[PDB]
Amino acid sequence: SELAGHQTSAESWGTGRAVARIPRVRGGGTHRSGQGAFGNMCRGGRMFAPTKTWRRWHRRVNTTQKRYAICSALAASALPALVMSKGHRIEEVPELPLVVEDKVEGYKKTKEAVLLLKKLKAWNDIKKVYASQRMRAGKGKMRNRRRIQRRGPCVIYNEDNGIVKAFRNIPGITLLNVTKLNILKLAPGGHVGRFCIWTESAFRKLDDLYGTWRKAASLKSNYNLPMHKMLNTDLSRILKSPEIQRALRAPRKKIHRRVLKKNPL
Amino acid sequence: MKFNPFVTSDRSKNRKRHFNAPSHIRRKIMSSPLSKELRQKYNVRSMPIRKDDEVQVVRGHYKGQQIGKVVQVYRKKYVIYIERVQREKANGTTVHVGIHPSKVVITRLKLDKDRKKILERKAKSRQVGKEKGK
Amino acid sequence: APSRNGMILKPHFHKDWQRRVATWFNQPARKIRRRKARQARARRIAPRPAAGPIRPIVRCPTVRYHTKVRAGRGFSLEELRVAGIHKKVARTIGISVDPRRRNKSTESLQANVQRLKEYRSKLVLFPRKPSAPKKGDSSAEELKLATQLTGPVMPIRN
RNA sequence: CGACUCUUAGCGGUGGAUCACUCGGCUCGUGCGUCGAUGAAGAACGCAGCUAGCUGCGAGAAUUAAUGUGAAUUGCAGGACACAUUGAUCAUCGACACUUCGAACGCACUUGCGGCCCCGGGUUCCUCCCGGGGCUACGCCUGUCUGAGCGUCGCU
RNA sequence: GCCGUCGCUGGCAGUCGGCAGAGCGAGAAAGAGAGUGGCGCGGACGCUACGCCGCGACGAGUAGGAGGGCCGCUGCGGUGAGCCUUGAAGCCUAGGGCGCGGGCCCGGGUGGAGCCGCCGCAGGUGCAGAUCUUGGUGGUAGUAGCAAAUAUUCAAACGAGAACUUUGAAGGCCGAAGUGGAGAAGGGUUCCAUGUGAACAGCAGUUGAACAUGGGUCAGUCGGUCCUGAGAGAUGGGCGAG
RNA sequence: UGGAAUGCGAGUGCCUAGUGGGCCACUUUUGGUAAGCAGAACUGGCGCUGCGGGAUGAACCGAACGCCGGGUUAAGGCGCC
RNA sequence: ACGGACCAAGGAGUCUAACACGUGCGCGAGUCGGGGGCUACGAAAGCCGCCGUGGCGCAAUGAAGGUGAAGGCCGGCGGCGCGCCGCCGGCCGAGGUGGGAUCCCGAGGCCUUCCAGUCCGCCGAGGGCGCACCACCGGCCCGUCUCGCCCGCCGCGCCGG
RNA sequence: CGCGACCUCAGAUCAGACGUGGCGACCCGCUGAAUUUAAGCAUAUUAGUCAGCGGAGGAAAAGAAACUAACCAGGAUUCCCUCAGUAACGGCGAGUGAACAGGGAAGAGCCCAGCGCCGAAUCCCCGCCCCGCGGCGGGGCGCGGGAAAUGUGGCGUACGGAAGACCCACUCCCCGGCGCCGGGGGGCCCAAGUCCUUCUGAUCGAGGCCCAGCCCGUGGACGGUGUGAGGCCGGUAGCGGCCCCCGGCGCGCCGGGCCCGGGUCUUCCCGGAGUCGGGUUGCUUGGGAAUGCAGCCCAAAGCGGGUGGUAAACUCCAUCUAAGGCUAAAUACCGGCACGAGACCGAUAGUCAACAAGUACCGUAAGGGAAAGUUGAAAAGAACUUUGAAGAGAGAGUUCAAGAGGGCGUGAAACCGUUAAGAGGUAAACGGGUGGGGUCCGCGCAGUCCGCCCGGAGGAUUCAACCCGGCGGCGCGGUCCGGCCGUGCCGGCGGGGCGGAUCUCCCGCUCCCGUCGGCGGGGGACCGCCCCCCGGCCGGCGACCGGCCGCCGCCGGGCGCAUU
Ligand SMILES: [Mg+2]
Ligand SMILES: [Mg+2]
Ligand SMILES: [Mg+2]
Ligand SMILES: [Mg+2]
Ligand SMILES: [Mg+2]
Ligand SMILES: [Mg+2]
Ligand SMILES: [Mg+2]
Ligand SMILES: [Mg+2]
Ligand SMILES: [Mg+2]
Ligand SMILES: [Mg+2]
Ligand SMILES: [Mg+2]
Ligand SMILES: [Mg+2]
Ligand SMILES: [Mg+2]
Ligand SMILES: [Mg+2]
Ligand SMILES: [Mg+2]
Ligand SMILES: [Mg+2]
Ligand SMILES: [Mg+2]
Ligand SMILES: [Mg+2]
Ligand SMILES: [Mg+2]
Ligand SMILES: [Mg+2]
Ligand SMILES: [Mg+2]
Ligand SMILES: [Mg+2]
Ligand SMILES: [Mg+2]
Ligand SMILES: [Mg+2]
Ligand SMILES: [Mg+2]
Ligand SMILES: [Mg+2]
Ligand SMILES: [Mg+2]
Ligand SMILES: [Mg+2]
Ligand SMILES: [Mg+2]
Ligand SMILES: [Mg+2]
Ligand SMILES: [Mg+2]
Ligand SMILES: [Mg+2]
Ligand SMILES: [Mg+2]
Ligand SMILES: [Mg+2]
Ligand SMILES: [Mg+2]
Ligand SMILES: [Mg+2]
Ligand SMILES: [Mg+2]
Ligand SMILES: [Mg+2]
Ligand SMILES: [Mg+2]
Ligand SMILES: [Mg+2]
Ligand SMILES: [Mg+2]
Ligand SMILES: [Mg+2]
Ligand SMILES: [Mg+2]
Ligand SMILES: [Mg+2]
Ligand SMILES: [Mg+2]
Ligand SMILES: [Mg+2]
Ligand SMILES: [Mg+2]
Ligand SMILES: [Mg+2]
Ligand SMILES: [Mg+2]
Ligand SMILES: [Mg+2]
Ligand SMILES: [Mg+2]
Ligand SMILES: [Mg+2]
Ligand SMILES: [Mg+2]
Ligand SMILES: [Mg+2]
Ligand SMILES: [Mg+2]
Ligand SMILES: [Mg+2]
Ligand SMILES: [Mg+2]
Ligand SMILES: [Mg+2]
Ligand SMILES: [Mg+2]
Ligand SMILES: [Mg+2]
Ligand SMILES: [Mg+2]
Ligand SMILES: [Mg+2]
Ligand SMILES: [Mg+2]
Ligand SMILES: [Mg+2]
Ligand SMILES: [Mg+2]
Ligand SMILES: [Mg+2]
Ligand SMILES: [Mg+2]
Ligand SMILES: [Mg+2]
Ligand SMILES: [Mg+2]
Ligand SMILES: [Mg+2]
Ligand SMILES: [Mg+2]
Ligand SMILES: [Mg+2]
Ligand SMILES: [Mg+2]
Repeated sequence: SELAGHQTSAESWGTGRAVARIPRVRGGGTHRSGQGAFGNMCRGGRMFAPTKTWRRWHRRVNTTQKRYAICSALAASALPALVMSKGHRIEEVPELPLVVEDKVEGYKKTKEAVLLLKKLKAWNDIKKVYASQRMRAGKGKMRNRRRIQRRGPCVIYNEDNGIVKAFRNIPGITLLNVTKLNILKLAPGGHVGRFCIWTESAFRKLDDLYGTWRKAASLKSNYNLPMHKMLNTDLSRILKSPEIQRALRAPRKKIHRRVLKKNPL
Repeated sequence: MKFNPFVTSDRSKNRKRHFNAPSHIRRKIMSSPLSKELRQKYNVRSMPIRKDDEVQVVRGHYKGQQIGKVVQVYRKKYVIYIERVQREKANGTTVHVGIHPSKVVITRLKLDKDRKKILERKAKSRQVGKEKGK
Repeated sequence: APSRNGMILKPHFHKDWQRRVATWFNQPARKIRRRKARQARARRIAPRPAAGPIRPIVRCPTVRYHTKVRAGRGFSLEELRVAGIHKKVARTIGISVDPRRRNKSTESLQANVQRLKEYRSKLVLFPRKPSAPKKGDSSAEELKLATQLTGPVMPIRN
C-alpha cells in the first residue's frame, strides 16, 4: 500500500533531548506516542523503496526468436538422449517421435486414454508422475500451491474431438494443439526434451506450420527454418578423417618434468 | 480439475466458509456414508447424519463393530455424540466423546416423511446419471 | 552533474507524475470485453453485415498521403442523388451518409456512385412482413441464402 | 580449608527469539454500479432467563410475518396444553414494524413552553382537569381563495 | 615443500591394437613417404576438452574497479520414481570432521509436520555501530531512600497472624479566619450494608475512597423552569464565485 | 656490414570509479627573532604499510609482506634485563 | 576526539523513464506488432501481412528559399588560335601512395647400397594479390567567398543551368 | 361615491407537487498556494497542482463545424497508437510543450426560435362512467375551471424548406388494455476402497489387490475429518437432472391515433445583438505585434460575419455559418455491493486494526491512537489423600506428551540460581608455541587387503575341441539382391501448388451513336520456386536397413567325465 507507514503525523523532536532524530509519533497516553515513525529502520514505518505496480513485469520477445525456440524444442524432442535426460521413462516406447493414428482424437473416456498410454509404453512416465506428487516446501502452501509434481508426456493433436476431455484427468499429461504450440509446455523449466506423443494429423502439419528448408512455411505468412551454423556436428568423425589427419604434425605426448639441478662442482 | 470461474479453490476462503458455515449448511457438511446393506437397498451413498440414527465407528480409539444410537448432533463443534462412546472425567462423571460424522457408518436410518423424501431424491438423481452414461 | 561526453536530457518528471500513472494490466480484459461486445452486436443485427454500414472511398489529404484512398465517413448527398437513393432511406439499408462532404471532381464522384450501385446489387432485402413480400423485397430463393458478412463491406484497396 | 571471583558444561529460572501454522492483509482483474422530508449518513439511549464488550435488533427490540430447509439451539437451565401440514434450527426476505436526536420541521434545545382539530376518562351539556391521536418548518411551481394600489382603464 | 595468480594466447582428439606394431625433446628448414627401371588372442590410468597435464616467474594495500564463489537467505519453473510420524523445520551440544574462507556435513539430545539437493528464474537477499527502531535484561543495588507541619502509651476482643483494626482508659493536638458543621464548580456511585484480604493503598493491615454481592436520591411551597443583563442570533434587506 | 652501449614485445580504442583538506625528510629556498610557523623547487617517503633496529614514536635507519623448514645477512647489536 | 551498558528481531544504492558504451541472441538494408484484431494453468501462448499506420535505419546540408553525393579515352563537328571551350555518337571504368594478419607462386632443398626419373606431401631466398585498420594524397554532395566564359527555352527573364 | 376589467404585488396549516442533507474512487464549475528546481533569487518552475467552495451520474463532460486544411482534399464527440519531447514557449536559463495528417476502438444522428400557412387546430386541473391500477395512465361525457393571440400545437431548420401544377406510388405505423408459444436469481440432488496385511495416541502413511491394469475418472481443483486422502464427507466434472420466480422474444383479440410518400417544373421564404468586433486591463496558453477566459469603454453588418498561426492597406481565392437546444457507444473509477485470482507479506511483516481496533488510552478541542494470534486429536482442564490461614507444595490421576497445567506449540540470547571440573596478587580478554588435566571418539588392544604362482589336502550346475539353435558386430560381398532416399545432376507431350511491378478471349458499370471507347471484375500464355509421377548416371543408409553369403563374438542345449 502506498500509505503504509505514512498514516501518522510523526514529527522529529530534533536534537537536544538525548534521542535519535528520527521522526516521532505525536501526542501521549498510549504506547504509540513518542515512538519512531516513517523511516525504514522503524517498526511500523515505511519500507525502503516501496514496491510499485508499474514494475516492468512483461517482456517482449521477438517472433523470430520465439519460433526458433519452438523449432529447437521439437528437434530436441526427437532425440532419445535428450528425452531421457529430461527424466522421461521412454525406455520402451517403440519409436521417437511417437506417432499414433488419428483415431485417438475422438476418444471420449479417460479409460481409453489410459489404455492407449499403456500399450504405447508411456504409462511408466505417468507412474513416475504419481510418485513425484508431494507437498511443496515453503510459503507456497499458504498461497494455493500446496501440491507439486513433475510433467508427464505431452499429447499434440490436430483437432480435438474429445481427446482433451479424455486425457485431462490423467496427472502429468498436457494437451497441445499442433497449430498453437507453446515453448512453456514444450520446454518446461527452459530444458529441452519433453516426451511428446503426436497424432498422425498433427505430425503431418509440421512441414506446413514451420516449413521445410526447400519450402517456406505455408501457415505462417513469411517464415522458414533457421539455418545451421554447423552442418556436420560429428566432431570425432571430422577429426579422424584422412583429410584432417594428413595435415597434422605428429603429437608431442612426452612429459618433460622439472629437472633437479645438481651442482657440477 | 475445477473450471467454474465462480467457485473459489482458495485455501483461506474455503476454510472460512467451513468454520463459519450456517447451521443448515453444517447439516450437509455433517454427512455419513451408509452401510453396505443400506447403500444397496436405497441406492444412496451418503446421508446427513441425524439424531436417532444407529452408526458404527470405523476410525479412532472407539472404532469397532458395536452399533450405537446418535444422541446429539453438536453442529457447532462439528461432532456427534454416540451411546457408549464415552469416557470418565477426574471426578468419575461420564462424558461423551465427539466423533466426526465422516468417521462413522450409518447402519440404521431414522426415517420420517422428510427423510424418505431426501432418500428418494438422491436415488433419482443417481439413476438419471447412470442412464446418462448408458 | 554532467560526466564526460553524453546527451543533454530534459526528462519531464518535475511534476507529481506518480499520482497519474496509467497502468495497462486491464488490457487483456479490455480486449475480451470489446470482443464479447462485437459478437453480441453481430448476433443482434444479423444477417446485416457485422462491420457496419458501407463506407465511401476518399482520398487522404495533404501531399504525404493523397496517393492513398481509404474509407470515408459517409456517402455525399450528390453521390446518393446520382445513384437514385434517398438520403433518409439510405441509412435504413446500411448506407452511410455524410451531409458535410463535398464532391470537387467528377472522377471521385463517379467512383463512389459505382460503389453504391454495386452495393445495391449485392443487397438482399427482406420483406417487412415475411408473409407479405413487397415490390423491392428480394425473392424468397435468395433470402434462404442470406448470411452475415464479416469484415468491411466491399473492402477499399489501392 | 572455606568464602568471593572467572571460565566451561548439566539442570533449573528469566525472556519470548526462531521454526511451523494463518477465518488477516496487500495487489491486480471482473460484474454490478443502488442513499434521503415515504425522513438518509451519523449519533444517543434502550432490548436477552441468566449478558459487561463485540454482534444483532427498536417498546412487536439477540427479533414478527412469509418463503425455502428439515430436527435442532446449546455455556447452564427451561419447554409454554413449544417442535414433524400444530415444522426445531438456519437461510432467504417481497409482508408488517422501525424509540430520541440528526437536512430534522410548532417555537427552543432545559426531555422548557405552546396553538388548532378530533377521541376517551373524570361530573354533569359547556367550561375545567388528565390521557390518546392528527396537524402546526424554510424555499419553491401549477392552480384556488381572500385582498392591495392618487398603476392603466370602462360604465356610473 | 605447499597454495593461488600471471605467463608460455604452452601440451593432449594418437585410447590411430592381432583390419595391431607402440617414435616425433631434438643444437642447426623440409618424409619413421609411394612405388618404376638400370604354441598363446593379451596389452594400467586417461578425455565432466567449461576437462586433464607440464614449465617458468611472481604474491603489501586504503579510496576505488573487476573476477570467482559446490558461500548463505526467501519464492517460481524444471528435475532428484529425492527425504519425512521407524520422526520435517527449529533449537541445544567439554561429540567426529571438511574447507584459506564465506560456511557445510555427520553423531547425540529436544521437537512434533513438514523439508531439502541439482539446472535455471526472481528478489523487500547477508549487520557491530547510525545519541538507529521495537522488545527484553543487567551492574549500579538490597544501594539513594520511605526525615515539612510537637505524640504516643496500657489492657482486652476478634484473628493463623496485631506497632498500624475495634472497644475502654490515659497523654496530646486542631483551638471558632479550626484538623468543626454545611454548600457552589468539578467528580460520578467514590454514598450505605455485608464479604475478601489475590492485585492496589511506596511498611503491615483483621483495615480502605481497593475488589466482590446487593441497596440508596421521593417536592405546587428548595432550585431549574420564566425575565431581562453584557451579549448572542434568524427573517426583510444588502453583500457574496460559493 | 638494420650502421653506438645497455635493457625491454609493442601499438591502439572505448567505457570508467575514487580523488581534487594533505603532511614529513636530505639538498636548494621566500617571509619571520624564531616556531613541532607560514610559502616554494627536486626526489623520496607517510597517507594506503606491515616487518628488524632507533627502549618508547605516522615519516629516522634497514627492508617492503602468500603458508612453511633449513642456511646467511642488513641496519643494529653481544655485563644482566 | 565523537557513537558504543548488554541480548534478540528489524535496519540503508531500490523501482520507473531517458541516454551512453560494452556484452549475448535473432534477423539483416532492413528490422520491430509494442496499439488493434482473429482463434484451471490461460491476464498465457498462437496467428495477422492490403493490419508495417508508425518508429528507428537507408542522405547530407543550409537560417531559409532550396539543392542534394566519381570520370577518363576514341571518332566527328562549331568556335578561339598543336593547344582550349561547347555539341554529338562508340570503348573502358568507383581512386592512388606507404604499411598490413592471411593467401598465392617457387631459385633451391627434405638421405639410407648406387644412378635416372616419376607421384604425393613438406621447408624456403625472392616475388605477387593484398582483409580490417591507420597515415597521407586526390575525388564527389550541401553553405559561403573570389574569378570567369558558356549553355537551355511554351514564358527571353531582375529566367534556369 | 359605487361597480367591473386588466396590470403589478401581497397573505394563507389553501389543493397537489418538488429542493434541502449525505457519500464522494471516477466526473463538471470555480478558487488556488508554498515547500521545491534554477546549486543564490525576483520572471520562470513547482502548478492550474495541494488545500478551500459548489454540482452531479452510473458514468460524467463533450458532441453533429462560424472545423481541418491548401491535398487528386477530408468531414460530430470521446478514447488508444503515432505525430513528438516535435512546431512553439522560456532570466531563450532551469525548464515547459500542443495540434493536423495517418492507423485503430466505437459509430447516430437530430430539434427549436425565426420566416410562413392552418378558425388555438395546443396545454394543465376538476367532476362523473368503462378499463387498468405498488412507474396514476388510456377511452368516453361535462354551455366544468384555468393557461395561452405579450403566441400553444401541426408542417418546417441551412443537408435548404414550403404552396400549387403535372406524372408516379401507396396500407402498415404506433398508443392503451386483454389472451396463447419458445437469458437472469434462488432451492434440492447426481462416480468411485474406509478392501487385505501393517506402522501410529490417532492416522489420510507403507505394502498388496490374477491375465491386467483394486475401483471411478467429461470428476486426480480445493476444504474438512485424530498425519500426509481422486474413492470417508462437502464438493469438483457434465450441451447433468428436478422445482419455483423474474426477464426477454414472437403470435392473436379489443379500444384508439395517422390519414401519411417520390420525381420534374411554377412561385415563394430563409435565420439567434450590449452579441460579434475593436481598445485596454488582469489572468491563462506551445500560441509567439497577444491561444483561451473575464472585467470596464466603444459598439456592428447583411453578396454579411468568422477562420485562413507575423502587425497593417489593397486584391483574389478557400472553408464554415457564431452569439438557442438534445444525443447512445467506444473512455474513467484507491468510494459502494458481489466475486475471482497472485513468482506478494506472514504477527516488530502485511492495512493503524489476523484478537471485544479507529477499540483502550491522551488532549478543553481540532485531533492523536496502541499493545494484543498458537494447551490438546479430543477438556479428557488433574477426582481423592496429606502439610499450610492461604498463596503454595507432596503424592495420585488424564494424555503419546503437562519434559503441553488455562498469556499453556517450540522455547534462542542477554541476565540469574544451583551442581560439577579447573583456576585465581599486575582488570579481564586476546595471537603463536607447547605442556598438564578432563569430556568423549576410534563403537581400538597382537593389526590390512588384493592379484599371480609353488605345495598339501579335499569337493564339483567341469575344461578345451566338435554338433544344434538364437542373438550380435563387421564386411573394400575385391562389383550379391531388395528397399527408402539425395538440402545431386540429366530427358520427360509428365499431374498440381505458391509467387511475379512479364504479356493477354469473357463479363459488370460507364461516355457517345443500335455502335464505339474507358474503369473494375476473370481465363490463358510466360518466368521463378516447390510438391508429386515417370526413365539414366553418380550416391548415402554413421541424425536414415531388410534378405542371403562369409568371418568373428556371445549366449542356451548337447557331447565331452578329467594330468583339463
Ligand atoms: Mg509496515
Ligand atoms: Mg523454511
Ligand atoms: Mg562521476
Ligand atoms: Mg549454568
Ligand atoms: Mg444488558
Ligand atoms: Mg418466522
Ligand atoms: Mg420454518
Ligand atoms: Mg435556561
Ligand atoms: Mg594483493
Ligand atoms: Mg558452548
Ligand atoms: Mg499439530
Ligand atoms: Mg520478498
Ligand atoms: Mg544488531
Ligand atoms: Mg539505607
Ligand atoms: Mg514524609
Ligand atoms: Mg468543613
Ligand atoms: Mg459531612
Ligand atoms: Mg504496602
Ligand atoms: Mg465508605
Ligand atoms: Mg449573523
Ligand atoms: Mg611547511
Ligand atoms: Mg584520507
Ligand atoms: Mg604507494
Ligand atoms: Mg613502509
Ligand atoms: Mg632513543
Ligand atoms: Mg628463516
Ligand atoms: Mg562529531
Ligand atoms: Mg555515550
Ligand atoms: Mg538482522
Ligand atoms: Mg548493443
Ligand atoms: Mg488466471
Ligand atoms: Mg396545502
Ligand atoms: Mg533555489
Ligand atoms: Mg541547493
Ligand atoms: Mg532559499
Ligand atoms: Mg501554471
Ligand atoms: Mg483539491
Ligand atoms: Mg462540498
Ligand atoms: Mg448535493
Ligand atoms: Mg445516484
Ligand atoms: Mg470524429
Ligand atoms: Mg522521433
Ligand atoms: Mg541567459
Ligand atoms: Mg505548464
Ligand atoms: Mg487524427
Ligand atoms: Mg472499427
Ligand atoms: Mg415558428
Ligand atoms: Mg449544419
Ligand atoms: Mg461423493
Ligand atoms: Mg487432509
Ligand atoms: Mg494404501
Ligand atoms: Mg483430500
Ligand atoms: Mg489409492
Ligand atoms: Mg459429489
Ligand atoms: Mg455442476
Ligand atoms: Mg443554429
Ligand atoms: Mg465570444
Ligand atoms: Mg491566477
Ligand atoms: Mg503560464
Ligand atoms: Mg499572414
Ligand atoms: Mg450536452
Ligand atoms: Mg504479535
Ligand atoms: Mg502489525
Ligand atoms: Mg514479538
Ligand atoms: Mg518472524
Ligand atoms: Mg502489533
Ligand atoms: Mg510464539
Ligand atoms: Mg496443537
Ligand atoms: Mg514433549
Ligand atoms: Mg509440548
Ligand atoms: Mg508461546
Ligand atoms: Mg511452552
Ligand atoms: Mg568450584
